[PDB]
Amino acid sequence: PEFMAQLYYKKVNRDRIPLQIVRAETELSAEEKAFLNAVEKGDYATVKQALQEAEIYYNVNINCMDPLGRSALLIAIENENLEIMELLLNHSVYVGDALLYAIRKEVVGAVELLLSYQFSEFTPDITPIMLAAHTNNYEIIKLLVQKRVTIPRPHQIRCNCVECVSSSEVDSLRHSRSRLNIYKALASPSLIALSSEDPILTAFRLGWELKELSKVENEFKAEYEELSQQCKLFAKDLLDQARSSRELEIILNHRDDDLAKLKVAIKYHQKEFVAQPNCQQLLATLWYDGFPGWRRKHWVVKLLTCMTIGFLFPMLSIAYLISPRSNLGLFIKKPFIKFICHTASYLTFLFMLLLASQLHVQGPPPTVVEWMILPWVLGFIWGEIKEMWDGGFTEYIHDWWNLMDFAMNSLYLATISLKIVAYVKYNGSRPREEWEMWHPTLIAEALFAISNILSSLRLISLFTANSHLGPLQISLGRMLLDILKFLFIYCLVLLAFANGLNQLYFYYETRAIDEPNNCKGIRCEKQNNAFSTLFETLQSLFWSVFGLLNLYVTNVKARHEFTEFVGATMFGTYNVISLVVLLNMLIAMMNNSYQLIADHADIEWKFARTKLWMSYFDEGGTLPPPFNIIPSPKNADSLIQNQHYQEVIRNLVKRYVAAMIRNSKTHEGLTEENFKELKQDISSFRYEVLDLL
Amino acid sequence: PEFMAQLYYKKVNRDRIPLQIVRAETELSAEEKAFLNAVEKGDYATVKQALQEAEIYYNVNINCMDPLGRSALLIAIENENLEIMELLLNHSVYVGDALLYAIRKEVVGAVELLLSYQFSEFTPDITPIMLAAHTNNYEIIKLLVQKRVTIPRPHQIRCNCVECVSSSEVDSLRHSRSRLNIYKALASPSLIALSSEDPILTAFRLGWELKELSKVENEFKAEYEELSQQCKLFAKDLLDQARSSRELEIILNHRDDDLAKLKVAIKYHQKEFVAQPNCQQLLATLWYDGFPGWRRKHWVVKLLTCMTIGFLFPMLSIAYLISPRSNLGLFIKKPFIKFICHTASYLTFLFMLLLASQLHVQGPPPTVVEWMILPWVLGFIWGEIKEMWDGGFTEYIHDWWNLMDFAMNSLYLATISLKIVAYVKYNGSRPREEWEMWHPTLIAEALFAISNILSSLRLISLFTANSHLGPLQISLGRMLLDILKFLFIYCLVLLAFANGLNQLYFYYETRAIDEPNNCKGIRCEKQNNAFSTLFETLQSLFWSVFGLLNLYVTNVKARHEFTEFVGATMFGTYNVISLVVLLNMLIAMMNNSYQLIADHADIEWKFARTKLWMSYFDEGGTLPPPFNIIPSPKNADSLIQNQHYQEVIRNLVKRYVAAMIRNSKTHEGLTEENFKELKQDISSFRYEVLDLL
Ligand SMILES: CCCCCCCCCCCCCCCCCCCC(=O)O[C@H](COC(=O)CCCCCCCCCCCCCC)COP(=O)(O)OCCN
Ligand SMILES: CCCCCCCCCCCCCCCCCCCC(=O)O[C@H](COC(=O)CCCCCCCCCCCCCC)COP(=O)(O)OCCN
Ligand SMILES: CC(C)CCC[C@@H](C)[C@H]1CC[C@H]2[C@@H]3CC=C4C[C@@H](OC(=O)CCC(=O)O)CC[C@]4(C)[C@H]3CC[C@]12C
Ligand SMILES: CC(C)CCC[C@@H](C)[C@H]1CC[C@H]2[C@@H]3CC=C4C[C@@H](OC(=O)CCC(=O)O)CC[C@]4(C)[C@H]3CC[C@]12C
Ligand SMILES: CC(C)[C@@]12C[C@@H](OC(=O)CO)[C@@](C)(O1)[C@@H]1CC[C@@H](C)[C@H]1[C@@H]2OC(=O)/C=C/c1ccccc1
Ligand SMILES: CC(C)[C@@]12C[C@@H](OC(=O)CO)[C@@](C)(O1)[C@@H]1CC[C@@H](C)[C@H]1[C@@H]2OC(=O)/C=C/c1ccccc1
Ligand SMILES: [Ca+2]
Ligand SMILES: [Ca+2]
Ligand SMILES: [Zn+2]
Ligand SMILES: [Zn+2]
Repeated sequence: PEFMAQLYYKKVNRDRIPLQIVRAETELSAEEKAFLNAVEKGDYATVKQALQEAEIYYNVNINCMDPLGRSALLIAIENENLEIMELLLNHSVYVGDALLYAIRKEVVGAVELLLSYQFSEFTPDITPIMLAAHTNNYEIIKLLVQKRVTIPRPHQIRCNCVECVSSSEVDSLRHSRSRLNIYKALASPSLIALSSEDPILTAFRLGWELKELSKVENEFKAEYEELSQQCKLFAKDLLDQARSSRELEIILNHRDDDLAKLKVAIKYHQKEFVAQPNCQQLLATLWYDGFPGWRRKHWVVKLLTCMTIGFLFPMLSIAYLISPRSNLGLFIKKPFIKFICHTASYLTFLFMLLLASQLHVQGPPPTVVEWMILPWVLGFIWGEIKEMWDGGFTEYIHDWWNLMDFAMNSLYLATISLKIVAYVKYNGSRPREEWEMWHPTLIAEALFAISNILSSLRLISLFTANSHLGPLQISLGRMLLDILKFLFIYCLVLLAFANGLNQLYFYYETRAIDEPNNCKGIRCEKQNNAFSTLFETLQSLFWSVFGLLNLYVTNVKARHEFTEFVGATMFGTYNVISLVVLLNMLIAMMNNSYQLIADHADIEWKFARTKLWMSYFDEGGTLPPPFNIIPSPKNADSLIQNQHYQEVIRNLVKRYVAAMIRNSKTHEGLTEENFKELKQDISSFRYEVLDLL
Repeated sequence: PEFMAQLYYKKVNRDRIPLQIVRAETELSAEEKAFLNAVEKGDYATVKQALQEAEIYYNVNINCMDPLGRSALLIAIENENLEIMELLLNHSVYVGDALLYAIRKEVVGAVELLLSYQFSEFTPDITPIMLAAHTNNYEIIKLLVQKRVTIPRPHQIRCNCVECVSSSEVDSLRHSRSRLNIYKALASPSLIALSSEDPILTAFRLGWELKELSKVENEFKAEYEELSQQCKLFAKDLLDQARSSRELEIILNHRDDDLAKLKVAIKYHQKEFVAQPNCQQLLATLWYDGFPGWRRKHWVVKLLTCMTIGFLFPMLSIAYLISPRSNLGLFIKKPFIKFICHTASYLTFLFMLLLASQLHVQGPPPTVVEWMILPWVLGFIWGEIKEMWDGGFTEYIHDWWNLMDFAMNSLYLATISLKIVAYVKYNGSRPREEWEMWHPTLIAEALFAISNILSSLRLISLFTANSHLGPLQISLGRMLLDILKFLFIYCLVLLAFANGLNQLYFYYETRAIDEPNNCKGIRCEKQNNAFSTLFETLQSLFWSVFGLLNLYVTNVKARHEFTEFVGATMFGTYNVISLVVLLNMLIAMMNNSYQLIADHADIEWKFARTKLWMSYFDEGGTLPPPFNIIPSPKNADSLIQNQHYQEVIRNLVKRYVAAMIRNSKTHEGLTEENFKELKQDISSFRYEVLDLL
């Protein structure tokens, strides 16, 4: 009979598997087992009797451990029996690490009892305050903080001190666990509620550094991410506890050194805090400065008002330029009026581009449409460099719409330079058919057309301000990452198959003269030389994705049936792989990404729209192009703000603690430790009655 | 060693983080802590003893607050201990806002005790009746309503009174919270069960206005949506409690001022109420008036009966026209017979359109097929204007099938007018090859063909009456919204790339004469001038989505390789972006939308089919075209209906309250407040026994 030779033992090596305690320990004796059972049942009577008997005769080890690791004190703590715990403490049982067990079980009375005076379930670095913060119990954390406890200060991510490197080399696991435990203690909402001068600010900073740690710490990434999410949720709930608009303005306008704290939240990407309904209500109130009742207005009225303000944008800009203090001078200063004016200016620029789209002069002078376009381009460039000067270099490069604006402005500058070069180096009127391939006019036209495409695509950034197009834009932005990830391997496969096809087909490259219409390449009516060169092969394989490459391009002029079949088989394999596998894989990745983002789409859109709104709150950059390039003719107070913020924060912390306790109390589902402790109370009552009677 | 300089403190600024109570409060003394612990443990003995000791010696503040905010009265309420609460009340403890805590914990005895005679967890606007309605406890709500309590009347959404605007400017957060709390109290199913003359009607109106508020209130939208859903669910459950058909007819036929209440439910879009199984059973009984056993019939029998009635539709219409009172005169009056006759008439119209589809006369007289079609068109127009006259203008424009009917009828009218114009302004027989581009006959034919397309697509509305095609039609209708949302940005990208391509390629526009077949555009065998004009560029980029635009259209006649490559690169970028990114994004959005609608697809289909059925219940509009344009030869009772409806509503409310209490009682999952109160009972029993013994 064939058997499993070795499953649990090696040297034992017939039809049975004998079982033994391989890692045998020290078993409890009869009296020790009886004493521990009496402690478990909670009868004070025989527990006390056995304690006195062991004191007198030394027959029983009162520090005996249940083979599972629990002692009499640990059992009493687990049973939440304060009387038996007091009795054991008065008999001087071993109290080592029992405070940690009491903290974890969250017995306030046990914590006070142990504060008033081997194997462990906790790592050696765990301290009572650290574990109390981990449990997030406000009572125990406060009780421990009333005594002078400290939390070791974590080092920076890029720290390279002797202590950090020595600890990492000696024990990387212990160092990582200690860092994670320290950050878990620090990120405790109850510990941030206490012991923190600015809980909101601390949460913002803690979430940011925890996200950075999750980035750097490739392992243990989920723990740091959930700690950062906990900090963000704590900040959002603190903002939720606000009960009046005055408190909200105090919170949001507070400067640690208007809406300073909201700008700090935006800097740390606290999307949940920013997307809070009250903060969004205040932001909408500031946004619709001119219209107090824009929210309750019919869509036709809103559309008519928007069109009227857009048509009136030049007059508003001129009024601001001449007299900033008037009925119309400061009208454009309103954030929504400013947004409408800027949108109208950009739409006018795009309309002028379209009109420009509406012949044999080398380097012709710019037309009236180009002359009108030029101030808009200069205004865009000046606004770009002004954003660089004001917001700084780091802030500008973070935005990708800023990258698109830089590309578009560089293309416009190149177009202007090429037009100037063509004007100054060309005077005659030569027909375009005989122009050079790299003629300056042709390159200028190409760059202008690409700039027009980019300028018209820049309108997608305005989708953020809309309730319907906003989350759509967010979804496209999120799935562009999957687009890039799939595009990497699409380009790899494209390069592989292009290399193969070109290696096969470069022997049959033909001159353009031999072609029916003197046309060489796949952009001809009769496609030819599709895989003659590597660049043409890449273009052909790209165009095969859309079916624009005909099948006869795999046929050579000679009667090489085997070579033509091999090329057609490479082409078919590329079609299969790329189209079916890669495109449908991309569809699946985008589907899953869409399901992931749909839960958080609203908060992301609100954060992006808040950024867009605060972009229009500042005094600078009010004039849209081309009016931004027109030279215009032109402590005790801190302490009281700090005191008001501190009072508001105290009220918020009290409300948050009460709400969190209420949420914990009203959570459906009881664990069996409550059942065992209820059993303990009932059994103690039964035995006490029996002793009395 | 690099450290995190400031995490919890700013000015403290080495390797540790000292912890202190930054927002320090007043700690409880020893005797106050002991008294509160005695209250928590529920021992009446030392609680009473400490109360008397504080009364005599003033050593203990009986109003001392646990640093978490709970006082002795609050702890007693949380422990559900009525004896200790009575003892505290007899000793005149502070009772402020304790009624709210008792209401929230839903202790009926505590509520009666407090009715019989700082920091808070409730907002200042919360009133006992409001919080009782929020908790949806029928007992406490009834107890508070027996005393003369009031709920502040909410203002309208578009209200612009001095009070509303002053409250919004002074405190927008408080005003919004107060409005939400008032509507939460009003939308309470238990409070609607009481205090409401017509609970069903109140629920319909409350859900409607809560949905309107969710629309207007962009923030706090989820709360208003869930309140409206709660009102709809309450109405649906009230309809569920019906136990007999007589009660159902009493409910549905009740007029507040047949099936009046069902029409009111349809007006408020109470889809769950309408899709109730008993209401649908009654609607099916009314729908199959002629056939008492249509439900239990073989599919072949149903198909044969439907075909027979459809073939017999002209005779039924003529019989109704001549003698409305006969065996066949009122047969078409039945809703299902009427539906079959109308479907047969429309199918005959479509068959005649197809026959019309089955040559050199300018403005020819209409053929026999067109002469037969004309009465159908006149009937459709007359039915449209009759729906305008009867149902009103607002009701008509809400339907989108009504918009399609308007477009189709306008196209038919334009076709008739153009045919008349061509007949009266053209007599000779000129070959069609030399006709003008805008010849009236050609435009009339084009409009007639578009009208035929619209008329044949109108059949999709009939999918609602089918069990399989109904939810499919609902799903298509739901995803058309995503179609439009994606089409917005598709058109934006299309305009951007069309602008770029036209700006690049408009220099190479060629005359049609220079083309091989005198054909200019992409609708030619050899496509050319694809990006010469903006409209042609838009058409070319549209047709590139389906692969119908060949690649050689990016080649210019001249040898401008750089320009051709730039144009081909714009074309490839447009293909990539539009097809891959945008189409697959649309696929993902439609997938997610389908998952969202699949849960509610059945209710939506039932509501739509109910609307279709009640469209055939009315006396008017019985004759289908072309028979609708043939001129035919032609209180005490309210009080008893109100009393019957009131009795039925009383029975329904009693049943609903009993069912909701049963549902609450049989919900799996106990929260830990029950565990703590069980501990309180056990501990009170233990201490009472100890005191006795
Ligand atoms: C040699 C001849 C070549 C001829 C080529 C002609 C055709 C050129 C057409 C270029 C079109 C590029 C594609 C633009 C698609 C924009 C889609 C934006 C969607 C979106 O909402 O993303 C936002 C950011 O936008 C952004 O990320 C910015 C979008 C644009 C960035 C890249 C700009 C490339 C410019 C190329 C110039 C080529 C010049 C050639 C001479 C989100 O924003 P978020 O911040 O939340 O981010 C969240 C990231 N998940
Ligand atoms: C210049 C030459 C032009 C030549 C053009 C020739 C081709 C024209 C073809 C037009 C076809 C338009 C597309 C019709 C698709 C109908 C799909 C209906 C699906 C559906 O069930 O939606 C129902 C409502 O129907 C509806 O919403 C109504 C559908 C139709 C509304 C739009 C009608 C457009 C008419 C265009 C006329 C053009 C004339 C040009 C001279 C749901 O119903 P619900 O109420 O539950 O809604 C729920 C909303 N989620
Ligand atoms: C799609 C084709 C026909 C080209 C049309 C180009 C523009 C005329 C469209 C494309 C995107 C549209 C924009 C999409 C996003 C918004 C944000 C939207 O913001 C609001 O909803 C106002 C309320 C607020 O945010 O304070 C205002 C309209 C606007 C500028 C739209 C104005 C009209 C735009 C510029
Ligand atoms: C698909 C091609 C062959 C063109 C055929 C056109 C018509 C002959 C088809 C297309 C849609 C069909 C309709 C789809 C929906 C319905 C609702 C359906 O309603 C029922 O199930 C009867 C029970 C009831 O609702 O009371 C009756 C058949 C009918 C009119 C179908 C009749 C036959 C129709 C008109
Ligand atoms: C759009 C532009 C960047 C393209 C489009 C080509 O232009 C032409 O071919 C004119 O002759 C060109 C020159 O530049 C390159 C040749 C090979 C390939 C890398 C092409 C590039 O295309 C993609 O980068 C990826 C496309 C893709 C993505 C997802 C699914 C399927 C395809
Ligand atoms: C790629 C290569 C293995 C192919 C591609 C053909 O080469 C050509 O035709 C040149 O003339 C060839 C010879 O060898 C076979 C002919 C019939 C079929 C089996 C083809 C094979 O293709 C697939 O095995 C499956 C393709 C597929 C997969 C998913 C969805 C759709 C299609
Ligand atoms: Ca910019
Ligand atoms: Ca109609
Ligand atoms: Zn270090
Ligand atoms: Zn008002």
